Amino acid sequence: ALAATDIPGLDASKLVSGVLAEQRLPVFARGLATAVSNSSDPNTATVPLMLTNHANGPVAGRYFYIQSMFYPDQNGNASQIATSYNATSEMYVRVSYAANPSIREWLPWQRCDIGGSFTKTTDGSIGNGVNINSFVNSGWWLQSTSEWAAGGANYPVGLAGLLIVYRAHADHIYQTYVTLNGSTYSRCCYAGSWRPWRQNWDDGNFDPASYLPKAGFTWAALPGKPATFPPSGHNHDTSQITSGILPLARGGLGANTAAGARNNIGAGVPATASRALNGWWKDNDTGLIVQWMQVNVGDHPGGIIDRTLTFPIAFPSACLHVVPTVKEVGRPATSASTVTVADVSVSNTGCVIVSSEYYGLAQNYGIRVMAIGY
Amino acid sequence: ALAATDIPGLDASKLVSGVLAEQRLPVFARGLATAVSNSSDPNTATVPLMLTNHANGPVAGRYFYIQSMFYPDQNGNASQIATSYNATSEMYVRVSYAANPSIREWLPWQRCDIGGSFTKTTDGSIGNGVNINSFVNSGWWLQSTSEWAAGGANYPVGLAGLLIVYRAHADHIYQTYVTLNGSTYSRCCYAGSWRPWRQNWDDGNFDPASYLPKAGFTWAALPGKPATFPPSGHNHDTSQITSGILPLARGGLGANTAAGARNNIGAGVPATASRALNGWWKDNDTGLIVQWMQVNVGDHPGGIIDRTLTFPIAFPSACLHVVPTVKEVGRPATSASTVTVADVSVSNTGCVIVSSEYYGLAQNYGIRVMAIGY
Amino acid sequence: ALAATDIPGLDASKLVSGVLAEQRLPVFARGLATAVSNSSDPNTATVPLMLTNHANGPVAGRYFYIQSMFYPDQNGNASQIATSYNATSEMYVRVSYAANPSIREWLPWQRCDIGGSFTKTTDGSIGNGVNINSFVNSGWWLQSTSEWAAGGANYPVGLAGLLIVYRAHADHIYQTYVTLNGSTYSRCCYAGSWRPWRQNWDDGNFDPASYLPKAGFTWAALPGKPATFPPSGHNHDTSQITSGILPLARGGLGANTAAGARNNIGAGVPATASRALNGWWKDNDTGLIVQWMQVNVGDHPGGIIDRTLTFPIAFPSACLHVVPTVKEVGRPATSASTVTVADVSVSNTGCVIVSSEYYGLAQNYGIRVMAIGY
Ligand SMILES: [Fe+3]
Ligand SMILES: [Mg+2]
Ligand code: NA
Ligand code: NA
Ligand code: NA
Repeated sequence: ALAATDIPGLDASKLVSGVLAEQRLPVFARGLATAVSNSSDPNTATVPLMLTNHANGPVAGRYFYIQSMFYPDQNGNASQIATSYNATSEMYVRVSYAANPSIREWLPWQRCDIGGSFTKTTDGSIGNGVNINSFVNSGWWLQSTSEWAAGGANYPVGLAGLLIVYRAHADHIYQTYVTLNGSTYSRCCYAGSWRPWRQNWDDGNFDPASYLPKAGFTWAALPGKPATFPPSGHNHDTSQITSGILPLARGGLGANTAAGARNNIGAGVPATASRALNGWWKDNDTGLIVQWMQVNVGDHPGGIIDRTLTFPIAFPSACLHVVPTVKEVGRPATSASTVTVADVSVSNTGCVIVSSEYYGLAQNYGIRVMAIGY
Repeated sequence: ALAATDIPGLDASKLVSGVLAEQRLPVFARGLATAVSNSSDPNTATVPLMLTNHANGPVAGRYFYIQSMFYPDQNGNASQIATSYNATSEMYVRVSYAANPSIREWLPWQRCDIGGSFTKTTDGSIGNGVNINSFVNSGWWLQSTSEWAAGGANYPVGLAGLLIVYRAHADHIYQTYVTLNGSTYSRCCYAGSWRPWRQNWDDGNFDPASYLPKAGFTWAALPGKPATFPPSGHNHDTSQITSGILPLARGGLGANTAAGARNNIGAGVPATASRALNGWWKDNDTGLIVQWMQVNVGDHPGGIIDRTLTFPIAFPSACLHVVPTVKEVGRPATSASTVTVADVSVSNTGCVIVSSEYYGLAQNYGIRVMAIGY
Repeated sequence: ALAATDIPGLDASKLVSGVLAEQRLPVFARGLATAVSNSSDPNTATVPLMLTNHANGPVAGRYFYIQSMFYPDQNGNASQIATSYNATSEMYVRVSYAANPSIREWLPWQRCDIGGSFTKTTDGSIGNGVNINSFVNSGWWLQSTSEWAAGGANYPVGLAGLLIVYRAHADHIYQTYVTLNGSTYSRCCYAGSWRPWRQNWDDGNFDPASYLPKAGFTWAALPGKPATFPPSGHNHDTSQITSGILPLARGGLGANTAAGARNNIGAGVPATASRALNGWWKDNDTGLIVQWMQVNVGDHPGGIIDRTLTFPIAFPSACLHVVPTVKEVGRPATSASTVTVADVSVSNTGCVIVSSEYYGLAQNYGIRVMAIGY
């Protein structure tokens, strides 16, 4: 009856068949994270699986399962995958590579689950009465209900929309909001203070067709211009006065005729005359005519003498008066004053003068006559 | 010769050398996902590797390889990594933790491959003839060609650009389009109905410098104004009539001189006169002068008496007529009618009058003379 | 003493206790990536762990640890997880599946680390002096400092902001810049050439209230309109001349009264007259009045006869001259020339004429008188 102590040391090639009970394997080959203490330094890992909250892990204060893959030996270069132990589902990866693989140089852990990314699924649907100032973390959310935007706080407008947040830094937080009608608003939380929502102009809130182009600002295009304009002070030439008759109040004649002009200023026409020895003078205002004339007779023989004298011109209507006097042509014997005259008759053409003497001597007398008529 | 049945049970320490043939290993330590049935529940996993389409996997109806890492034993807390079996290359991670690790509390699967996120590579390049209404899934796509945007359907404009899509919910899908020239449009599919593209105003489609500011709207700034304006009804003062000579047809004199005025209205100048006993009267229209005068002589002694009379003023040209008569200054003895007269000669300065009597008593006569000339 | 060579081939079930020293395990079960050459093709992987830079790995030229999980055997279908060996921390996954699992059909490698995604942490903060043309890779970056944007190159504006980049393709790169005040600019590098930044109009750079609506472009609304306007040429009627007195220089009377007018043109007033046998004539220029009259007497009874004659009108001031002559009414016995006359006295209303005869016969004479005065 052979005992184990009777069996010599064997090479692994002696197991020619069968499958080992998994209890014969080191724990790390069974998926058990129990090979090393649960605070082991993953930087100095030599086992392919551990569970540790060591600070060289990816998240301070948290446990992670850490798988390790090694080359050229378990002290050399390595790749590590860390997966969370509790609280959340997270994965990270890192690597150590060095020319001397034992002098490990670990790169930073890199996140391997989309929990650190902008995801194709939305981060959430926002309810009513929410203050958008609290959305200080990167992501994108839906506001499905305009009333819920209106019922909230710090929405740019009371409309359903899409909120996108970029948290670049605690002091630089950018938010964008796009309404269900396509309008964009943007604001930033700069150094802890939210700046005003900036509103883009779009074809839903501005129409330049309602506003006047500079090219349309012209006199020709101005509507409502009156036909005539109050004139400022200006002068004129008489040639520009084209109708009417200027009255006496304005220094005018009050009429457009010579006779009417004289009548309105009380002026009279000039006189006409023939300045001859047998001449005349006419006042055309009244039509009165005054003529004078003289005739040479000679001696008065005695008794009574009648003579007809013809006026320089005929009186149009009548002779009103005659004034006969005696002229001395010569003084042969006595003066012509010894002859006296008187008018016998008058007509429009002339008169008849009678003469007589009171000395029976010779004379050379003439008859002067002045007449008045119209 | 010994048979295997003669050999007792051996401890693992009996293998002192060599590398086990991998066929001796539990299948999971060889990478074989054959340890359990392919519908096993990963929630109850006790093996480090399985392949299962059980509902508790990450994607309904699909097979996944699921790795499990356990602590403190294979019935306790666990971390799981699921990788796809076919169709796509996907990875998920989850975890179970509990105070009593045997009473597992699984968290939801978290996706690891970037297929679930907005990726730094584009989701694709859009060809010609595509209807953008069909892009209802989150992502971003490239339209490389303006002609293909024009040849498609429901692009905001026929220009190459970038399309970004946010499927926030089946009834809330947001699209943004940025053209190659920087112009942004936005629209939303609300409850399955696409709303109109909203077009932002930018310096590519709007120039405020082309529109008139209110501050530039003034009379002084209005271009195209006329130099003069058609006047409306107004009045004037004579002082504004500054040039020209008003014609008779309008009530004017038709001349700028007093002589020309009289000539144009047919008016004559006024007469002058010296209204004295020995006086004169002149018609300045014709120049005719009439004079009258008297002198006291006294008694007529007899015979023929000559006396010279000097006109008040001298006739400038010639005397045309004289009218002598007799005046009675007094009647000391007899009346002056007994004396008669006649004119002998006449000059420009006066005349000579001859007198005779027919009664021989003492008279006191004078001589009156009236003269006409020019 | 039993020799190992005397021990028969054993089944794995002979190992009833203990844990194998890990040196007994195939290397891949120890986390060692040394089972195959480090250029082995992962498409033909039959071991669960290798390290290779073969072209069929995820990133050309780079080494990756490649884990494999197999079904139904190590030649069949497989899932593979690749993790980086150096330089960066990266993870990838792929799969092979086919109806005949041993004739593999590999799907493309899919990335798992968030390095391939838009992440919820920014890609970096930009310093001063940076040219944004170099940002040709997808991501989002922070410009914290307006001075650093001004001090850089190819920023749209010298303001702090957020830079978002979409590298769709080497020929299609889109950039968006959102300033800390909420203003958005966009540009595109198209086929290797950057195009100008496009500036959106928003309420921070454009206020329509400053610009004039078309509705406000009206004559009534235009400010600064003058009260009066320079008139163009026009004509007038005399009635529009409502004040002033036209002077002689312009063809006017220089006066608004008849008398004044006459004086300014040097004109005289009309004469008046009573054209009767006992009539008168008046020169209203000088006021001189000339009268003529006649009275029939009959016979002269001898002696001295005085007779009063009354002037047709009274001289307003004085009678300056009378001219008496003798008229013949008839010739009964001798002529009226045998009667002579002379004036005795004169008044404003009449005169006294004395008469005598040098015959002693019957006459029928009258007295004519012409008078001058004012
Ligand atoms: Fe005017
Ligand atoms: Mg006159
Ligand atoms: Na005689
Ligand atoms: Na005597
Ligand atoms: Na008698």
